[PDB]
Amino acid sequence: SHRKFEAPRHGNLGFRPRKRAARHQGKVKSFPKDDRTQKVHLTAFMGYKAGMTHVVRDLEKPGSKMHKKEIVEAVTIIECPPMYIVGLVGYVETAQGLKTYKTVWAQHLSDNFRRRLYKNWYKSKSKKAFTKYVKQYETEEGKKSIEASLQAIKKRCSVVRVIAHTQVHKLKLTQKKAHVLEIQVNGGSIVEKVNFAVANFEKTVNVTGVFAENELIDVIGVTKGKGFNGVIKRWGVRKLPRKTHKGLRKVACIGAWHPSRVSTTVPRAGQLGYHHRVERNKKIYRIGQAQPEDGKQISTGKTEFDLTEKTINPMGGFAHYGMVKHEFLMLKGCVAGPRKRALTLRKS
Amino acid sequence: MKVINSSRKVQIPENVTVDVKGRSVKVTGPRGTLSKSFDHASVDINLVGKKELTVDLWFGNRKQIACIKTITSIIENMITGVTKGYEYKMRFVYAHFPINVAVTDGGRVVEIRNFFGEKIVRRIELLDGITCYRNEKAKDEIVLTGNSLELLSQSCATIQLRSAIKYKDVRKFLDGIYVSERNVL
Amino acid sequence: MSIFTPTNQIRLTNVAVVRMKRAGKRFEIACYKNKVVGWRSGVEKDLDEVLQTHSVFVNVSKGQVAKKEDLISAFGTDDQTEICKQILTKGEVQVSDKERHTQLEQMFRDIATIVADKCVNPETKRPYTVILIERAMKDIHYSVKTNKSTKQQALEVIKQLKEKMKIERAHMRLRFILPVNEGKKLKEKLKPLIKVIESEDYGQQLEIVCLIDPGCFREIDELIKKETKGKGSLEVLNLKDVEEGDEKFE
Amino acid sequence: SNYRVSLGLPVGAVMNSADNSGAKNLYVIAVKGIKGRLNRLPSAGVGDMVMATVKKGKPELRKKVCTGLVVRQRKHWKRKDGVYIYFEDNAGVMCNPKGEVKGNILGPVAKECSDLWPKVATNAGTIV
Amino acid sequence: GRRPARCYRYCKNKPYIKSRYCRGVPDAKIRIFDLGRKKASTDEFPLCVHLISLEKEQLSSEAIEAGRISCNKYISKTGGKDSFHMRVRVHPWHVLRINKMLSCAGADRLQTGMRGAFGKPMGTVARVNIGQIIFSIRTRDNML
RNA sequence: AUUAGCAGUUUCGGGGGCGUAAUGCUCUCAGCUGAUUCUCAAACUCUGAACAUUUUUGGUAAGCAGAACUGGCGAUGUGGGUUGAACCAAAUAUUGGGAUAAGACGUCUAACAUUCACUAAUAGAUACCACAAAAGGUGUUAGUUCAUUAAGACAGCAG
RNA sequence: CCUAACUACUAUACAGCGAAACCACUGCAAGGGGAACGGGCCUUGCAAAAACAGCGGGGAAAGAAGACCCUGUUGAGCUUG
RNA sequence: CGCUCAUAGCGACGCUGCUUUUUGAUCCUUCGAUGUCGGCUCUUCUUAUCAUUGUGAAGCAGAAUUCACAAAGUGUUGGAUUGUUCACCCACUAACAAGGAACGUGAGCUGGGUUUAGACCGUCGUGAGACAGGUUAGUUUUACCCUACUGUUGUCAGUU
RNA sequence: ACCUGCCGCUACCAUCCGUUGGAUAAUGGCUGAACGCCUCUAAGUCAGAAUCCAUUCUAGAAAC
Repeated sequence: SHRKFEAPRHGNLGFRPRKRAARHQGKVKSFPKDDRTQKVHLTAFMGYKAGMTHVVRDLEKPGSKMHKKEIVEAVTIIECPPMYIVGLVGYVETAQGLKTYKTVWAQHLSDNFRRRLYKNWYKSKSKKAFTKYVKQYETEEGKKSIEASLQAIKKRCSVVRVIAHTQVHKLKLTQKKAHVLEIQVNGGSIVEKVNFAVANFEKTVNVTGVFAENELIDVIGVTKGKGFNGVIKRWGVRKLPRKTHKGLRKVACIGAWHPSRVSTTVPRAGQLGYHHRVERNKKIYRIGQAQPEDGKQISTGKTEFDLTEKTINPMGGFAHYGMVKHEFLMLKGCVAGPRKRALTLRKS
Repeated sequence: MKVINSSRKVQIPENVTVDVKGRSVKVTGPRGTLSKSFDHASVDINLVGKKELTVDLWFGNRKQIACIKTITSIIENMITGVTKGYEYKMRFVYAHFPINVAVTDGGRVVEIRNFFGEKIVRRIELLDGITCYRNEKAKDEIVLTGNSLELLSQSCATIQLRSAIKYKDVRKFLDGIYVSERNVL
Repeated sequence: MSIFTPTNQIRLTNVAVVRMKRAGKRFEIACYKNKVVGWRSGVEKDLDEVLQTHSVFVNVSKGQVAKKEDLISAFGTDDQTEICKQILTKGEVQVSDKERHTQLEQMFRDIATIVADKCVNPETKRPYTVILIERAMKDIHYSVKTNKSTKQQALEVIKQLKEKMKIERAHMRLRFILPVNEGKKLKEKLKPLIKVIESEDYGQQLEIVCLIDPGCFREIDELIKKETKGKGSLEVLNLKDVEEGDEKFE
Repeated sequence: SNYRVSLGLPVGAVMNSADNSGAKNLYVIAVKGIKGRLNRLPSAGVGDMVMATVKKGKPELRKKVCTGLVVRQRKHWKRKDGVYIYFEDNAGVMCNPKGEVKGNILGPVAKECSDLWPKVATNAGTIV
Repeated sequence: GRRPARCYRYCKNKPYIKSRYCRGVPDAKIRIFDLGRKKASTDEFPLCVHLISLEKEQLSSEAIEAGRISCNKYISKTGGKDSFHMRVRVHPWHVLRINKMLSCAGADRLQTGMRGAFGKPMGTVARVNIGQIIFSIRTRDNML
């Protein structure tokens, strides 16, 4: 007849293609909308999810029942080694959308960034990626073309993005391909954004400058891949009873005789995890210091009222991770992806 | 039937000068400039020297004949606003709760707190030719004043519309800020 | 065993039925749900119209129509539209699928009407709601029959609680006090609603009137003279027992 | 008022009536506040007001649909300060519609239940 | 109750009167016809105000009686009775028929479905034509 | 089949008023009679013509059941009605040219120009045919009739 | 409630071997008309290789000249004045 | 009717429609076979709106309630009995609205019912047997094809 | 077989997170004719819905 008893839908359709994410690390597909009131600053970064721990803090929500009282809050530790800025790229607005305009690079391209261009780096004898480009900086008949390339960007186009990349090699996973992405600069007056671009070539940007303290950031990432999973555990479907013949972990009826095809909205068994997802409003509790490669152990997990000279690292280190020896930031609640996964943090 | 010719005539006072260029009337008075387009009419707005302005319509029937008196009276509104502009008087009626009213003059806005004992603050900007001020003399009254009637009466109507009792019986409560007088000078 | 459409089913209906049992057999016919009290009052309802079918039934749930082997033997005739009139007049109204409802809801309509007529409490007498005697009539364990008349059934339920409890079985009287100006539209509302005596109206002082009212109708009249006026109006007792109520035992 | 505690007393769960008024247990038939969600049983946490009947007690109250407070349960809930807690038995105490315990509560009363209801604090011996 | 008069609206049958052959037909709902003073001399009321029908149909007796009461009541409230005299210039002679079938859920068993379909008389009906007067009022000239 | 009165009888059968009481005078009021009056019928008649459209019975109805004349579909395509067993045009050997038929003529799609009104709704656009009614509108266009006015009209503002 | 984890053999991948049912042609939809529920015709929406694992919406899916129902001047088992 | 008051809300006597969620009516498709009740499950559509949002009316003082509009975006329950749809209660609730999808959904399930053969009882029949009466036990087959859907590789009409 | 139990997987059985702009409808209005007056409406115009469209989110095309 009709649906006898009315229940909410099993699953969101705003996440519906449910396939493996094509971005291995998490794509910022939208950046914060630029206002020319503000000064120049970056608006994204790339961390690596070290592990997770829980902290104790005294709540300052007036009116609540927990107020000026201790609360155990879980926090994930996102380890953020400093990001090299290695180029800049212009985007002109067009009727079909923004388009990549001229792409000014830097001169000392690191051998970790040049590993993204190379899928088989070891077979290549002379790694010739960005070698005819860096010789433009040697002469001045090529260096002149860099400035006429750059004055095209600071006059003709509207979005200034720095092509910035990380240092995976500084934290030991097993990876030397340095994760690269564009961070759009968000400040007034495009001739200041390209200024902030070229005044940061070959120099690193720490996470403490992009992201402030006690602020909400968004975490773009790729979730934990759980493979070909059935429909219950994928959608949420109530199990069929004990007596069923062909199997009880199914959607029972996948449609009426009258559309006469299975809708795209019927829960079907398929891929779980490795889904691109963002998570908005994840408040940073603490940005941890870098630990020095020449000097004593900086007590990163030392807080007030604790006075124990200890790291953010637990005993035996973080499980299925190394130690957090570069800058980190610990934000409340969980984020997408397991340990050892590249996360693209983003200002809200 | 569509009549062959149906005109009107607008009398320009001597201190006012109209600058009309193809259904775009622009008065200029002693107290301020005002302009409005009438590009939604098949009408030849046209002035006779210095004292007259003759809205005309060739072969209009109805919905077109009906519009020449409208756009004559709107030019007359623009004229009267720039000789002696309109000044509306708005009065507070309340049952028990005395309505407080704030006014600055950045955007000349009005802010209406303690309306029915609501704690929401009814900040409302005015249309962009308009100022207002409280009446020290007559109690519980704010007088609006401006250069255009379509701005002044609409600002007053927004004060009046945003000063209603909701979810109750409107025949009894009657707390609001209503337009009392509609003078000119 | 696996026929592709299962067989015939019950003949559920919405149609009233009348009984006549003659010569050993039980004959019914289908009628209307209200138009059989439109037939046994002397009123005509056009004998074509009082039936939902003209062919005489053995069993109206089974939908079984009789035959002239057991009809000339039973009635002394075989013409069905004369059979249906004898079954209509000299029968008793039997009951359809809604019998349990039209009997249980009838015996729960009966206690919700006949028990609640005129009953005031002890201790400077006041009326009250219906659910207090819905407690105190199962508490006296009343079994309700319908064939005794409803006025007699009213006089029967209060006999048992005059025997058991201390309750009054008559009218009462009140002395309404109302001010002159803001009480006349309260006067002419209850003046064609209930009976009055001693209409003593002034200009300087208050309208004082006395009443002829049942015991139970007071709680309306305590509130309706305030919810229309909007001020205070005074309830002063006059008398607690007048006859020609149910004290004549009609 | 108070937070979400872990609900571990569904519909059809008997619990010991810790109340000096006459009951020996309380059978929870529905919880006041649960709405919706096809085929989900209405669960009671601690602090909840349940509609309950007595399956064992004084016979003068035994077939009525009465109101009760869940003052302790052995489904472990974490308070938001991080500490968990779970009691030894599920328990209840009869009240009015408003939440007035008219008797004396015995045993420990969870302090997620002496929060919402004042009179459950003023008849408790141990508030834990 | 009565079947909707959209069934018996249009006259598609041969006319069918109460006679020796249509035996047990029920009576008409319009009982009395001519209303007003009606002992009035014809010099008194000079004004003939009619009501003619613009489409041809079967104006049912139940409809003529309701229109009769609706016409009587408004003038009796307006100027009192004897200020008019209307007849009614249509009589319900054509009788309607109903092949009544049971409203039972198992109705295949009982009713001869379209077997001996010839219906039993219900009501009557008046077969008005286009431009046929149904309500003729004679009254004074002060009631136009 | 059937509505309403007016007249005569009218004294009567019943009510009464009237001479003090009655087959004695008059009024509804019954009834018999006469001249009127409203609606009238397949089984009434003085008279009385010339599947689809039409005539036509049962049915509330049906793309239902049954008839009568004619034309079709079945048997039959083709052009049109977007589509289609029956509708319109028009009948089929194989073709070329011309003019046509129904139907159309912004594009699909072969074929147009000029002209007068109506529609201001997201409406409306090929009969069968793929729906729509009673009742409404100070929407607009055309129209009929009646009334008001330089003895100062309606409307506005005032006494 | 309200599902979760674990295990062997399956299924899945490879080497080896290797069938059957079914099959007009065959495979995307909406509305229309039609034999009154189209994959095909009409007008639209559209539409871009070759394949894998699942799955049960459709193919009015397959198995079966419908055991129910009716006809037949077709039978049979049983009963009986 | 609503104290007065036709039209707040209703509304007789009548009339005009719509709907295909009831049951009829008919027999056009299907009898070399469309698996036929209910439930569970799951998705989508409808608006004839129960709640929620914005509003307007009331016999809307406040509260509570009632009528209507734009509204289908989001909800619309747990249970006892019964195979039940329906029904009727208890309890929660913002609300527990009405519906379609081949009376959605049996190569999705269950098989309670209906509906074969066993059997019992009641009434009918001389009897074999009948019941559209009650009871009890009673095999639920196949996807590996095409499409649709869910995922996964893969070809991209100067190379990477 | 029982007791404890890593890693992992897991559960409102545990934890975190789940936005702001524009145009509208209903309707309330403004200026204002038709129709010397009136009128939210006819030309214009204002606020306004869990609505609509974007924002953010998911995929990324015989597109660049």
